[PDB]
Amino acid sequence: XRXXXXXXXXXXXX
Amino acid sequence: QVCAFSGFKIPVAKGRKYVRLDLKSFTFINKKSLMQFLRKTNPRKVFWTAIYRQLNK
Amino acid sequence: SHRKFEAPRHGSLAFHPRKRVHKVRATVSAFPKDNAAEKPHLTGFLGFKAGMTHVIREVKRTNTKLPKDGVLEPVTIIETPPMVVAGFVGYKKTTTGLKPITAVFAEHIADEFKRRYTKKWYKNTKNQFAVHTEKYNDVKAKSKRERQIRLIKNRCDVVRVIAHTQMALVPLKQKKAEVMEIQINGGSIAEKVDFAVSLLEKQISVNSVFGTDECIDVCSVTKGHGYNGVIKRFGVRHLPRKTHRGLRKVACVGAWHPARVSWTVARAGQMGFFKRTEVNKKIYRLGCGDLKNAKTEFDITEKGITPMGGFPHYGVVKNDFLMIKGTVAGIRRRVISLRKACFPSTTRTAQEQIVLKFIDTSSKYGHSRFQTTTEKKARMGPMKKDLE
Amino acid sequence: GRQGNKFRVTCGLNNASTVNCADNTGAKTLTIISVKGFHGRLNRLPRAGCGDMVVATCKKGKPEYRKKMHTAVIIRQRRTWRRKDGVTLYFEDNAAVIVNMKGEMKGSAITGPVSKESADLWPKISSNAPTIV
RNA sequence: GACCUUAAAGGUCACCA
RNA sequence: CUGUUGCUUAUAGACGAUGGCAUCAGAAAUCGGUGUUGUAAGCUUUAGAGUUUCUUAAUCAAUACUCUCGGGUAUUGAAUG
RNA sequence: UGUCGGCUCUUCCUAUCCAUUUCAAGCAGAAUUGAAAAAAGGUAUGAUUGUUCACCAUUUAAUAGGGAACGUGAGCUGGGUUUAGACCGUCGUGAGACAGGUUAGUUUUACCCUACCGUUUCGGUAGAUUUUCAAAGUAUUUAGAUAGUAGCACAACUCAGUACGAGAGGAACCGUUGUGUCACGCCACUGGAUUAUUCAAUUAUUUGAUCAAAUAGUGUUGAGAAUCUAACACGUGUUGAAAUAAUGGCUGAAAGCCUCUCAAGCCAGAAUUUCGUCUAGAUGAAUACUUUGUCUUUUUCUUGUUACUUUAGUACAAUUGAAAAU
RNA sequence: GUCAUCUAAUUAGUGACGCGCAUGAAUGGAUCACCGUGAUUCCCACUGUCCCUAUCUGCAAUCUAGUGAAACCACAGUCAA
RNA sequence: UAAUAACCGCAACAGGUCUCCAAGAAGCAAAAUCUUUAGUUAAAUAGAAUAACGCAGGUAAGGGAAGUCGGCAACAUAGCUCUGUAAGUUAGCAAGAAAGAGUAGCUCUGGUGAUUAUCGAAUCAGAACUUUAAAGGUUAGGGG
Repeated sequence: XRXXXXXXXXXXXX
Repeated sequence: QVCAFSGFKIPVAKGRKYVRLDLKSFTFINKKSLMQFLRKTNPRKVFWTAIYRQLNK
Repeated sequence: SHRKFEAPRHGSLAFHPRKRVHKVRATVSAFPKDNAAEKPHLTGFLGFKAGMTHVIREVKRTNTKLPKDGVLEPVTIIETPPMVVAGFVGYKKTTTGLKPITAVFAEHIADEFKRRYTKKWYKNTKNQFAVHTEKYNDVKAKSKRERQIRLIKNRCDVVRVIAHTQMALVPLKQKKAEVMEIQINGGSIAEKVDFAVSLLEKQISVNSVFGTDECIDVCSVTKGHGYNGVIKRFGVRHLPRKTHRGLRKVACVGAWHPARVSWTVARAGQMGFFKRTEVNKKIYRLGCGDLKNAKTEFDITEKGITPMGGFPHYGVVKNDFLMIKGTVAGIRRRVISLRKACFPSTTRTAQEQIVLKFIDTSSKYGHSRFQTTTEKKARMGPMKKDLE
Repeated sequence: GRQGNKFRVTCGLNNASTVNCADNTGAKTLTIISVKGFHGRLNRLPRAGCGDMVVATCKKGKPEYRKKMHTAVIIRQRRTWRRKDGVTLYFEDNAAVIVNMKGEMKGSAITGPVSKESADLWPKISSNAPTIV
């Protein structure tokens, strides 16, 4: 059922 | 009252009484004297005690 | 849902908001209810807290299990040098409360009183009450004074005397006086003004205001502490050790849908410099005249009230003083506004006679052993210095 | 069975505190469960001082006393407590004697000193005490 | 409760949250 | 008049504020009182269990006696001058 | 729109468990049972379970029931449930399924607005002219519309082995003395922290040795003042008047009698309400000094304010406005 | 689940019983000595986990000189019904 | 240069990257701690005040898991010598089981050899005396 979480990264390549 | 270790005159409303299981009760003037008593230190070998100053001179 | 288990709320809602006062002196919010069937008398005074010590008092209450050799109790010392009465003011009862009608001042005013009306004395011209004093004996100005006296006798209900301390008699570095209005309770307004007029320029000693074994009310500003958290300010339960972001705070600051934080929640803020009134405090010794010492009827050695090494952070008490049972609000050097009890206590302990057996005067630093320095030298004997 | 009132004696004995049994009833140690007359509060543990009748279980003793719930009275305690006449006093160990509701001690003798506060509260304890301190 | 079977009785299903 | 500023200011204080003094101001030593610890460094007690070199002279020696109720610290948020 | 429970904390409901006041009983006393006023104050500690729930052991005056997005995760926890690893049982040929069980499994951001808590800065209330007066500025002494509100409960002595009752048993009012909790404080005495690295001792290393230190991020140990503080020390909240609710009554009609009143008029009666008392507090008032005395606007100096300076304009003493009560 | 035992108190643990929804023999059955950063229960010792919080230090946070971003943003920002 | 600034991670990134040489103290030890030769005092800025709430390191009266899903976290044991050591067992183990005692400083005594009277090694055992009664500065098992 309802789960929960998150994360990521990269933020382009300026 | 008179301190058990130092032998000083205990001022009124000052000091703590200690009671042992052998029916003997002592009263001390401060935690400095009480700690020495529980470490089995002889007041005769403690320079500032009133016991020591009576024994010598 | 309901809270699982019930417990009293932490903190009193009677002292909200917790705002710190602005002036060191605390003004009494009330005076004992006037009775017109007695001679005029003052109903208050003002003294400086000197410190605290302990006494052994003989129990005089009967039907009690207290020891017959005495009970160890604390006593607060309040040095109270005589005041100088420098005027009086009449109050009239209107439909919006008391309203001061006129104020009549004396011919000669001390510079301690004048310092209250400036904020930089060393740069001021110090011309306070100059026109009042210079034209005091003029025929025109004298006539105005008589009208003020007669106006009060006609259209006034409450008469108070403006009395100020003499700061030259205390070890405080402050030179500006402390002014307090002491209401006159007693006969009609005719004889109240006559009593007030008689007291102009004179000195009122604390023995004339308070009796012996009399319970009084004390108003003073407590000891400041600054910004303090929820645990110290209110006394909430410290959170478990596992808690993220901290332990010493309130976990829940309100439910979802009052949609706002209530005033009743415990929030971090200022604790300290508040005004508090404590009632029914007994006078143990009226340190005036013969009882200015620390000797008792049982302990006959002569000694002053000041412990060895002076009162900590205060100094030496050499004026009249009061011995109040227990604690009063404020640290040493604080200004305490004494007052006759608004509701006279009628308990058996209130009317109990006080008979002191021993007043402690040992040094309030460390674990002292001696009462006076003369008996310290006698016990210790000559030392390396003094004998050489 | 207690006689009269008791002054303030700071309670140094908690729930689950193990005391000694000064009686001669074959029970060695008792652990306090709850204190008679204790007025409850949230998250507070029951507290007992000298002269306080407690409800305790014997975890060490002869079989007719072990693994059972009895009633005892604290006669001495290691916690420092102050008398009304400015006397500060404390003992060497926490001890208790088994009494019933009516206040009569189950045993016949008490070993070691007995505090005044517990001696005055219970007249039966004071009679069988060697010394009252 | 639903489906099936016997001369009331059984048998299988009754799940994702 | 009021504010800034000074007392590396307090009975106050996150910063503002609040409270006190500002030339009879302030600050600092020093001295006395008052506390804390436990008897300083130098030399002397056959001190001292024993050892060595002598040939009863010394030397080394944990610890320990007298000078020593000594010495040291003490507002920094202690009290006097 | 972060989905259970617990922890923390505040508030609200009464269909009230205790304390207060009353009525009724098949209420002799004690213990009880039914009901009314009343929600201001209290309502606990543990074993087992993730549990809500439940069941036991205690204690208490009582250990009542509920709401607030099934209160409350940028408040916590992650025990359970609810991904991905693994095991067992049953089912399925198989991949795999299981309100079947077991075990391991990342809990992010407030520095924005408001709310709440504290804390500053600037602004400021219109109708008096007895120069003994009036107004503005600075400062003190006061004032109090409003808002909050605090003290509760128990035990012991005496009443008293008395009232009552055949007996068994078995009270209460006044009074006295304590305890617990809550609130406000406080540093004298008792206790705790202690980088005054205070005093002393001492392990390792380095100053040739002694002295005196340093280094081991506070080497460590004993004592340890000050300051802070106690659930660990100790003080105050035993406090006064009036009106009340449920209820019991007085006089008394309606209704010649009766009736406490779904009539007029009164009295007694609560942990109740309001004064009194405590805390914060608006417009205010008095006094001291500096001024001004028909008046402001716009510039302008000052950290800021008032007085003040200059050019002009404006007004110039004289008939207004009171019965009260019903 | 029922009986014992552990506790003052045991939906927990252990020892037994067994018509066992739906155990069971290389889908291995029963048995455990040593071993295990494996799962579970109970004792001793110790303790701020707790009664119930107090206090000490360094680095921040606070204020200032220099320097100086980001998430987010319809407009915005007091309540009751 | 070969890396807390020259290499790879967007960079002067607390991450990562193969080797050679190697002093004293103390100790079983290339352990922790301090120092010599060499290197450096700068390595994303500081000053004042010493509030709350924090991160890191601590202590605490009396009680001792009553807290909690759960002794999580922390406390506690800790070296060496001697005495002693159970059930169970694959007979190898368990076992450092568990449990108890000793340990400092100073002044001495004795054992263990080489060479043929002189010379040399740290190791063990024992005895008087003294004190603040001794592994514990650092390192260093909780047990059933």
